[PDB]
Amino acid sequence: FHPYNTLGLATQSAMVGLGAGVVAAAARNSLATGPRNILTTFSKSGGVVTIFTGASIAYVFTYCSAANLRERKDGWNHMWAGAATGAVLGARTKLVPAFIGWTVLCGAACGLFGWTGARFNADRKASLEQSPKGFVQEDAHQTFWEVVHRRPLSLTVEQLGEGRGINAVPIATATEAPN
Amino acid sequence: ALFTSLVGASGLGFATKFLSNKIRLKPAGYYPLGYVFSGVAWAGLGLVLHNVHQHSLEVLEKKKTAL
Amino acid sequence: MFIGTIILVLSFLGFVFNRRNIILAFICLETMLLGINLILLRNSVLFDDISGSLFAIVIIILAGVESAIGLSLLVSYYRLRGVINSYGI
Amino acid sequence: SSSTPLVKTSVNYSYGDYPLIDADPHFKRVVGYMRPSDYGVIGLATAALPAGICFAEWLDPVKGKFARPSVKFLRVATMLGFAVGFGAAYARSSLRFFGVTENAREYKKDEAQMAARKAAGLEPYGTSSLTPELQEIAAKNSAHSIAGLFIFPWFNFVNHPYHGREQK
Amino acid sequence: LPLVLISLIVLTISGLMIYSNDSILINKLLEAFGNDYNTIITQDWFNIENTTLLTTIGNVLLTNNAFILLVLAIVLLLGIIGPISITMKHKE
Amino acid sequence: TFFHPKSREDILNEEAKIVQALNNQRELTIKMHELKREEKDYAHSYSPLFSDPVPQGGSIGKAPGSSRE
Amino acid sequence: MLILAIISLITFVSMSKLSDNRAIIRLINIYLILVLVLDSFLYLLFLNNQTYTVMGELLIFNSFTFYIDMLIYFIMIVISSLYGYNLYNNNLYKTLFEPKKELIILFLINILGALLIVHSNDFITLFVAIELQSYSIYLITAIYNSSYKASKASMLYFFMGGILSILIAYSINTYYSVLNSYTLHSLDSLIINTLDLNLILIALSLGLLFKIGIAPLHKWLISIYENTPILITIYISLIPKISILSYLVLSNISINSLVISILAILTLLVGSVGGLLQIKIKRLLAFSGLTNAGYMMLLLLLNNNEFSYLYYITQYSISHLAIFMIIIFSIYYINYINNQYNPIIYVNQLKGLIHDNAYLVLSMAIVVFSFIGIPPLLGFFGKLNILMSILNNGYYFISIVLIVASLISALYYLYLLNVSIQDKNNILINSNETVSSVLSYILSSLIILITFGFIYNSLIIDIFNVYFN
Ligand SMILES: CCCCCCCCCCCCCCCCCC(=O)OC[C@H](COP(=O)(O)OCCN)OC(=O)CCCCCCCCCCCCCCCCC
Ligand SMILES: CCCCCCCCCCCCCCCCCC(=O)OC[C@H](COP(=O)(O)OCCN)OC(=O)CCCCCCCCCCCCCCCCC
Ligand SMILES: CCCCCCCCCCCC(=O)OC[C@H](COP(=O)(O)OCC[N+](C)(C)C)OC(=O)CCCCCCCCCCC
Ligand SMILES: CCCCCCCCCCCCO[C@H]1O[C@H](CO)[C@@H](O[C@H]2O[C@@H](CO)[C@H](O)[C@H](O)[C@@H]2O)[C@H](O)[C@H]1O
Ligand SMILES: CCCCCCCCCCCCO[C@H]1O[C@H](CO)[C@@H](O[C@H]2O[C@@H](CO)[C@H](O)[C@H](O)[C@@H]2O)[C@H](O)[C@H]1O
Repeated sequence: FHPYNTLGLATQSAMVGLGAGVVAAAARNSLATGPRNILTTFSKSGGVVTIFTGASIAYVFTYCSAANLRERKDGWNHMWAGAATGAVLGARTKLVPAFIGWTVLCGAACGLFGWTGARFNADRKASLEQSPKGFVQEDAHQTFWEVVHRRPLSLTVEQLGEGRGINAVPIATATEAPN
Repeated sequence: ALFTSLVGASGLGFATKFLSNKIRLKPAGYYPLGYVFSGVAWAGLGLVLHNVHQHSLEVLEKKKTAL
Repeated sequence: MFIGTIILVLSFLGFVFNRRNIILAFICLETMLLGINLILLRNSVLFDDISGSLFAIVIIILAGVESAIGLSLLVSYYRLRGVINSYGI
Repeated sequence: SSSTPLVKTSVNYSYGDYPLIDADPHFKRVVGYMRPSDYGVIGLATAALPAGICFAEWLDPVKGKFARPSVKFLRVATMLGFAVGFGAAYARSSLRFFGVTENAREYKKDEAQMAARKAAGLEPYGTSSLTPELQEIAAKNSAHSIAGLFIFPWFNFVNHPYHGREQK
Repeated sequence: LPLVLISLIVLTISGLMIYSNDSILINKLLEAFGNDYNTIITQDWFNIENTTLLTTIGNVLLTNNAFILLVLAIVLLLGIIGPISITMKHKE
Repeated sequence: TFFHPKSREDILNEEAKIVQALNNQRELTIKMHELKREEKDYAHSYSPLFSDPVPQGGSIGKAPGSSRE
Repeated sequence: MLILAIISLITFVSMSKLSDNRAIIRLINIYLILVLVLDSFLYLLFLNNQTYTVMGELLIFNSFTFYIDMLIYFIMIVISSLYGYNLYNNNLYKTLFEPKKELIILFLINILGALLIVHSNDFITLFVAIELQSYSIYLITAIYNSSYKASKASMLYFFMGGILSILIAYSINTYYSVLNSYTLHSLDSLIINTLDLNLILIALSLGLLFKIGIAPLHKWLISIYENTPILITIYISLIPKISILSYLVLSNISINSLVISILAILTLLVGSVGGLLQIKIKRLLAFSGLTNAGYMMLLLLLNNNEFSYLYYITQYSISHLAIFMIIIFSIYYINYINNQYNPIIYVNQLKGLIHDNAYLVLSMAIVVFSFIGIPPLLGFFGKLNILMSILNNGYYFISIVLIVASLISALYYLYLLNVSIQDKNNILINSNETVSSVLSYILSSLIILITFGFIYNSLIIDIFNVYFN
């Protein structure tokens, strides 16, 4: 893998969240009911700026940190980032069990989002349609979407491990009397 | 088979007539000629689908023959 | 390109941030169509192409019919209510 | 006046399993090559629509009691039914021209008609009042227009040479 | 004013960026403002007729695009039939 | 003596015919998925009669020197 | 046939009284039936997916569009039957459901615009047809001008559709500015990967999609569907959706868009959650249509989506018509007429319908469990084919969102059934008035289709494999 620059990405994160919070505050000011002016965009906004900035900083910082600590790029980093973002969103409600639930559940949700590829889109060169499918032809290495009538036994033993029934030689041939 | 398809489509037509009579809060034998009319209508639809399907299969077989 | 984008954007903002009238909404729609037609005709001239002018004259016709229908709908609303107020469409 | 094409066309294209006659047949040909089955379809629709509204009045009547619909509605019904039937007949004959349905009779008739036209030194598919460019535009407007019979009617009246056949 | 200004900037800049095919985003605005160099108008002698813009509009609208004219006819029919349905009250 | 079950051979043969029909439907589904999403002709996809994609434009001031291959 | 119908009905309605409009609707309903019977053999033109370009290159005709047109004729037949045949021959039902003089003409013109949208190959035709649809459907929302709510909805719908049409025109003219063309056939592999073109194309897609309620722009159309008459809602909630989504499915415009994915997820979540606290029937059904529109948005990202879209739109049309017809039939047993225009508004007015009409509740149950996607019904096979396509094309998070939305929507779908199978005091014991024969048969036929159409899935696939592949 290639390391992430935490502080730079998180500074970009904070500026983006700040701009988004300003836009949401302006939208709230214009959509609202009561008497309002150019003063109220930050007085009467329900912590929108702090929501956006905190979520952005927390998510990007935690993601890049976990990617640099774990030394990997996978969906567990999105699980941690969701845990942190949920902790921020749940510290607003000044209650412990709601904070814990927010953390755990948005961690699980963003971790699912990362497990599935960290994308609302598709890869479109890893999809089943664009990838080699069906039965594999002549002793070739079975790819992900390919099908096989009969698999290699060394592969089974490595993927699964010896023990609990699964052995490098069948039992009957391995116990056959040398006659 | 054709006869099976026509019988089943006529059964669907009888079901429509029955459910119509019941939505109307009438007895199930209110006007028994409607069963005959529904039968022949739905059987005509089924015959149409049967013929379309048969022509489709004939096309995909003519392709093999010409291949 | 510039005049049309400017008229379009300002008409859209004067439609969105209108707390005054319904007539301003009608006007902003018509001026939006105007801006599109002007961009369209400038490109028609630069490419030396007729499809743009055809689309433009079609927009003229369609916008006329739009105005007629919209101001019939307003008249029905006024048939029932008798006053078209600052708010409530 | 020259009756020679400006753009290239397909030669003997296959719209179905049967051979091609004309890819954009004239109204005259589509009506003259009709079969008695087509006229039967016309009469069938012409009779079915008014009978249809009387059947509807029998099933669920407008007022409480059954009353045969006015002759007003029966007249308009007959007219609309004849129109629907002419549409279906024109479509059947045009699909026979395209090679989508069985067209052996129409094939031999077209062969004989074109041979007689060549014998009389006449242009195949006729001579037009329009320039070649307008013949092209007309063909491109009318070609395969029967596919949109559900929406709009459009028919060939222009005598263009862009029927999808060999040059002679 | 905040949303008005934000939307003014965003919408104008996007409307000027949308017309160019360049990949980098900032350059897409910079090409829109690249109105510096004049167009040369040379003269040809191939157009023999007196065809103007209205003549060509008619030609294409009545030959190449006859369908949209005969659909605009139904649009104008709506323009007549709708307002009567909405404004008039039919007695019986 | 009341037990009159279908023999093993006929059972195996009937099951084999069923599996052969199922594999035939499989191969048909694969063939149809492959015949779709396969590039078709301009005549089959757009225009069977006017099969020339090349545009011939206006005609009122046609300049010699405007066509190009 | 439609233009013949329009030009005939304009004259025949001008020269006829208001006492004749119901019979006029009956006549044109039989006309559409005869057309769909006699002229439907044209499917043979599209054998092996032969495609035709008509009116220069302004229209496109293939199996997809022929099917959508047959479907729109079927829908118009049902909607015209609801106006041409009285449910009950009482003074109440001659006060609630009366056709206005121009309504049938506007319906046929809107159908014309719908079909010229799906058949469009050039953007000038698309724009003319979009406007012919939208003007006519403004006037359809407004024709019941004695309703305050309907006039208000007319004007809101005018302005919002106008703005979204401005967006469509901007997209079209920008496409022209870039490529000097109005035709999407002008695009290929090379032009897509050589020009960055996604802003224009997604602007077009969203201008078309927000006209059918795609979030976050759903509240206005849901208010319009609430505030309109029931027999107008049944039309204006279905036919525009079919038209625009069919155009966007035939035109492969958003094959792997991130914005469309995001907005489709948002449509699913909103259409599932927002319908949970709705106490009114039409808003509930509007949010149902919203989430189904999301399911159909998902297959704008596929490039091979004909079977799934056609199955789902057909089954959704049948279910939509059936549920609105059941709500129309339930008015005889509700104990409180709310309006002259929306006689039934709230779901709790359906309380105890099983004790007055049990088989109507059987129909409701079938339709509700098809909406939920319960096998062996038709919505299950719809959802299955959609899932098949989106998982074959690599949308794995959207699939889980789809399952969660399918589950959350079941609650407000089951609200109806639950209150319908509850007990009620003051049940019905006798009634000498009988509901119509024709409308009863139509509803029963739709229910039987939902219930027993899975028998023919093999045959439908075998026909599709010849006419669409
Ligand atoms: C200024 C400097 C700029 C610097 C450059 C960088 C800036 C980045 C800016 C990013 C965009 C920020 C936009 C913020 C959203 C708009 C503001 C908003 O409030 O949206 C909601 C809006 C009003 O809501 P409100 O009136 O406040 O009342 C709420 C009570 N429920 O009401 C609305 O309906 C409008 C909704 C708009 C939504 C847009 C589409 C969002 C897509 C949703 C994503 C969902 C995907 C997640 C899927 C997970 C599935 C489990
Ligand atoms: C209709 C009412 C009348 C008013 C009209 C107003 C003018 C119209 C403006 C344009 C048209 C509206 C477009 C609607 C928004 C949705 C556009 C869209 O979704 O297209 C995005 C598309 C990429 O998305 P996609 O194709 O789905 O994903 C694959 C990615 N490779 O394509 C793209 O990649 C987009 C390219 C990115 C650049 C966007 C430009 C924004 C620049 C703003 C900078 C402002 C400066 C900083 C902040 C200032 C605030 C103080
Ligand atoms: C067509 C009127 C639609 C109105 C609604 C009624 C549904 C009719 C379904 C027939 C479709 C067909 O048979 O066709 C199959 C089509 C393409 O075939 P096609 O080109 O259209 O040829 C058909 C030629 N016809 C018109 C002469 C018949 O494939 C599809 O994806 C259809 C998906 C629809 C699934 C819904 C199944 C409903 C159960 C049917 C119980 C009888
Ligand atoms: C509400 C209950 C939720 C519980 C249900 C959980 C089901 C979620 C689906 C889990 C399976 C997803 O499958 C996952 O597998 C492979 C690894 O095997 C991931 O692995 C792939 O990730 C993507 C993202 O970098 C790249 O293509 C990468 O090269 C790798 O191939 C995929 O990103 C994902 O598709
Ligand atoms: C709840 C159960 C249902 C969940 C819904 C989703 C079901 C589908 C599961 C997701 C499939 C993910 O599959 C995706 O990742 C695998 C790796 O694991 C990749 O498979 C590829 O991995 C690469 C390594 O990166 C290797 O070279 C391997 O030989 C293969 O080519 C493919 O890019 C793709 O097939």
